Amino acid sequence: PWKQPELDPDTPSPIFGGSTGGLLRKAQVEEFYVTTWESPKEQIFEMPTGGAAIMRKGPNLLKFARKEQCLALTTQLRTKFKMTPCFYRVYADGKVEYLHPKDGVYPEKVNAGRVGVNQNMRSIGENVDPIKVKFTGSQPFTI
Amino acid sequence: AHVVKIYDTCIGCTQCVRACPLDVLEMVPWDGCKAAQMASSPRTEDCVGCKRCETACPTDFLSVRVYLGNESTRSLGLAY
Amino acid sequence: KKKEVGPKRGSLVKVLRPESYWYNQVGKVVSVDQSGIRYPVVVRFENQNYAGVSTNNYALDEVTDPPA
Amino acid sequence: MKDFTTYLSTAPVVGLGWAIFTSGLLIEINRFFPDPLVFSF
Amino acid sequence: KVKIAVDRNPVETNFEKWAKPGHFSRALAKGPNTTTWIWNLHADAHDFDNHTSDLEEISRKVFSAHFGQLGIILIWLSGMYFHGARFSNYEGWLSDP
Amino acid sequence: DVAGLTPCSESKAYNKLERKELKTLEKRLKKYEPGSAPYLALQATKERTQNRFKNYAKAGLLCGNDGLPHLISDPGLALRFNHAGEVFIPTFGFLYVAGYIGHVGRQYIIKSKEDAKPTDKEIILDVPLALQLAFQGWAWPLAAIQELRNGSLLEKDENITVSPR
Ligand code: CLA
Ligand code: CLA
Ligand code: CLA
Ligand code: CLA
Ligand code: CLA
Repeated sequence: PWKQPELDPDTPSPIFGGSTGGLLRKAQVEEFYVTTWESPKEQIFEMPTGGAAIMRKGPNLLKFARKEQCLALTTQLRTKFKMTPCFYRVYADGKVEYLHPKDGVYPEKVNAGRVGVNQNMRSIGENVDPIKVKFTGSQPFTI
Repeated sequence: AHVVKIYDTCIGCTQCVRACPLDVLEMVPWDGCKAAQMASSPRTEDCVGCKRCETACPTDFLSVRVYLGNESTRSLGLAY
Repeated sequence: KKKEVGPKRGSLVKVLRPESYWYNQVGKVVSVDQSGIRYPVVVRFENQNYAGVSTNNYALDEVTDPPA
Repeated sequence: MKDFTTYLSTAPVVGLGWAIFTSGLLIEINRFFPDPLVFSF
Repeated sequence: KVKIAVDRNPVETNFEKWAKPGHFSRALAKGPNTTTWIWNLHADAHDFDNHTSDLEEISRKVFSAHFGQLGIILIWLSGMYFHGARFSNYEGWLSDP
Repeated sequence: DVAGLTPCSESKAYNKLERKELKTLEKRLKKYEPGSAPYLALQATKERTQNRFKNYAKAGLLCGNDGLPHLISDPGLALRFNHAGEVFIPTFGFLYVAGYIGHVGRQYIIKSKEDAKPTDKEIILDVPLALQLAFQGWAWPLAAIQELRNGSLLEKDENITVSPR
């Protein structure tokens, strides 16, 4: 966005008991994802890693082992309460990377700031045959 | 990681991004369509290959294409 | 611009795009974009594809009059 | 009546009617011509 | 507190919906365009939770479907008793079972 | 006497099979009183078996080493040895009926594709039109070859959907 928010580990977690689909050994060895949002009131939601939790009125922080769980929680909060959350990725060494709102306006919008990458300027079906690209390491769709 | 390729037949309907369960696609400004939008894949290393973007594509054939290969921890959808 | 960039609106056209589902099929012109986009001709078909859609965008060179 | 007639005009109803007609024709042919194998008169 | 709550004549007994096969759902209300539609017509036929979001109409449909299944079961039982009455040797079996 | 097959009338194993079937039918028949419905049913079955065994004979049928009749297949060989009605004429009749069905279906498809929403006519049949085409298909081969002659039977490949190469 205008200024990228920084992850605060001291923000309170939502009211929830024990978890079984939560963090495995990958969290302490590889990266794990952390979703934060700002609940205006006390309400009950459903986590993608198990049953139901209650989010606190204020900042809420949750931890997941997969980015798909973070985006599932993000779209559940956006469709149900229009929450606009955001999740970071934390590596084993503590590096924090901002993932979902890269320009802060969500990928449904445009913002006229992003650069289109991995785009082919030809129509699909105009790609060359696999015989044309052989023993070269380049796929017909990568050119 | 998998390869996500987007062609000029896209109409900028933003349906592939909404159907994406891992935030791989994005919309960038463009001039080749009426909606002045074009799909991009700046986070293709997080794609698993679920082909949900291809299901939401309204154009004939596919304006977005997912090619599998070179599976990683993120591409295999592993929580461990 | 003089006349129009594409065919007459509402006229039947034949799709020459080989990768399209409606190759060698007849559709109806809904609208042709005058801005100058890559695929301005909007064609609607009576028979839907496997995705369930019935409208598509095509360029000028992949649409012709249906043979009789 | 015309709603009922269009209901009978649906594909499963006319299929059932055709199946009943064909089965009855073949069964009455086989009953009145017991065990036909060789086309002779 | 517990009492009979009944609405009088909510659905008209007409054959206008028998002509159109796909009528319970909005997806099949537009008519067929592919053959899978036919299968869909025979798949979501009794999925009353998908046709409407109102629990009262679903409960009424469940009640009437249960009545229809009971009528089917009673027809089958009457057919069993009729087959025992005419095309059977039950009286002969009673002498030496 | 073609293909090393004896005729059913002059065969030996054919008579053995006939006597065996009559013997088991009589063994089943002897367990009932003559004035009973199962007796009448078994007598009718025995009469039908005798009539079938008689009608399979005196018709050119051939059987080899087992009494079970064999069907001569090659036309010409079947034509010159009184076996045309075994398979040569039944396939002619089947071709007539199959062409009837195909021509009636083709006529219904063509006449139903003219109006708006042809899928509704496909899934809700026009019964008077179907019955009219049902009684108008008695001359299906003449009509089929004439549409072949005028080219309306075939569609040009430019108008037919073609899979990409
Ligand atoms: C009572 C329960 C019941 C049952 C068992 C069926 C069974 C069937 N219906 Mg359905 N149907 C029902 C209630 C039921 N229906 C109701 C309540 C409605 C709303 C009015 C419909 C409306 C409906 C439509 C609109 C259509 C069916 C069709 C079909 C068939 C599925 C497609 C098929 O066979 O492959 C495809 C089969 C073929 C391409 C073969 C075509 C030629 C066959 C040999 C002629 C049909 C003869 C038939 C099989 C025998 C009589 C039916 C049998 C149940 C006694 C199948 C025979 C479809 C159909 O007619 O297919 C036969 C179809 O289009 N049904
Ligand atoms: C696909 C393989 C096949 C073939 C070639 C046959 C062929 C035959 N089987 Mg077999 N059968 C089959 C599969 C097959 N069957 C299967 C799958 C089963 C298990 C269900 C059976 C079970 C079976 C039994 C149990 C018996 C046979 C019998 C027969 C004979 C029937 C002949 C007949 O009815 O007279 C000829 C009939 C006709 C020509 C019908 C007339 C139709 C034409 C179009 C005229 C239409 C009528 C009318 C004039 C139209 C105008 C009026 C209309 C507008 C209303 C024939 C040899 C019977 C037999 O005799 O064996 C030797 C027998 O006992 N089969
Ligand atoms: C108390 C009994 C009962 C009741 C009221 C229901 C009610 C329902 N079930 Mg359930 N179900 C039941 C028992 C029951 N089911 C049992 C015992 C099983 C285990 C097999 C299932 C498995 C089951 C599944 C897996 C699904 C349902 C679904 C459904 C819904 C729609 C069903 C439908 O439209 O079918 C329409 C009717 C048909 C499709 C016809 C079925 C015919 C079968 C497949 C073949 C017939 C076999 C026959 C005996 C042999 C024929 C031979 C041939 C030669 C004629 C509805 C809520 C579906 C749903 O969407 O739920 C929300 C769903 O996905 N049910
Ligand atoms: C009891 C008798 C019996 C039964 C039940 C069947 C059943 C069947 N036959 Mg068979 N057949 C039989 C006897 C029988 N046959 C006999 C005695 C012969 C002569 C030896 C044949 C010769 C025959 C052929 C040559 C073909 C069949 C086909 C078929 C199947 C589909 C028919 C169809 O599409 O609907 C009715 C037909 C239509 C809806 C479309 C019309 C298409 C027909 C076949 C064309 C007829 C006109 C054509 C120009 C004549 C030249 C034929 C060409 C092969 C040279 C069906 C399973 C067909 C099949 O299995 O295809 C996969 C097929 O091609 N049959
Ligand atoms: C009457 C319509 C009709 C006609 C003219 C044809 C004609 C043809 N079909 Mg098709 N077919 C049909 C219906 C029809 N089919 C249906 C309903 C099905 C779904 C079961 C198929 C499935 C089918 C397959 C899977 C294949 C063909 C093939 C063929 C070709 C071989 C000839 C043949 O008999 O195949 C045999 C055809 C069958 C066995 C299908 C019979 C299906 C039912 C029994 C007939 C339906 C009759 C219809 C209800 C009549 C409507 C009349 C109207 C007044 C209501 C030929 C171009 C073959 C091909 O490509 O050859 C080049 C092939 O592989 N067909």
